[PDB]
Amino acid sequence: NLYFQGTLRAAVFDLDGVLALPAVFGVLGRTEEALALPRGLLNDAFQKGGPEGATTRLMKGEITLSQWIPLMEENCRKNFSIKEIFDKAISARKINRPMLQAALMLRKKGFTTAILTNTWLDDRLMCELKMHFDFLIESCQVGMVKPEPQIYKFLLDTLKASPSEVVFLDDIGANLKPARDLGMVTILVQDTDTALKELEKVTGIQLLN
Ligand SMILES: O=C(O)c1cccc(-c2nc(-c3ccc(Cl)c(Cl)c3)c(-c3ccccc3)o2)c1
Ligand SMILES: [Mg+2]
Repeated sequence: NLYFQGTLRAAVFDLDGVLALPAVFGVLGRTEEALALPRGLLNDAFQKGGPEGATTRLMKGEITLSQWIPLMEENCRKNFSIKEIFDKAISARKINRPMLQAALMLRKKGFTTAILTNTWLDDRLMCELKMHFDFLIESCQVGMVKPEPQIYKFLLDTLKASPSEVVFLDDIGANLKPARDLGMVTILVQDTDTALKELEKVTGIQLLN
């Protein structure tokens, strides 16, 4: 193909909500329910400030987990423990086995695979995943966060791939928008079985049955 490579050759997976469960937003919704807080209250506090908010600064590696905790508690006030809510949920994270198996099968079939995720520095599971993927890109290690355009350029430069050769799976639609704009294939992971059927369709690799 002189001009354009439309056959997929790389598969990029988000971590929380895709390769590992649960994602934080569900965590917070179920916490609102359990504590009888107004719905969306914790998820609003979590995202307060947008690109300048405490959570983006944590994902970018600008601040550490210990610095973030009292900022999140302040956002909540703007008697539960943020430290406990997050430590309990993070301790209970589990690999999404059907998703991991699909990633391994794509790699066996010659795909370059990568993890691209927003994550945090804990100043107080990844080793396993690392050996089974070609690349691991963590927001707080590179100093960039999804959905900033930059980190998608970094991903493509790391893969040495054009956007049309890449399929990207994420639980968050905002994170797929820049990839879809660049011409990547995108899959929104709301339910793992539907996402795998869609991944089978676009790659032509059997992943189900
Ligand atoms: O989907 C995204 O792009 C996204 C964006 C911003 C934050 C996060 C985010 N996820 C987590 C997270 C992942 C798994 C678990 Cl089980 C939990 Cl409890 C949290 C934390 C996070 C934020 C502050 C402290 C620790 C983690 O931050 C994820
Ligand atoms: Mg996610």
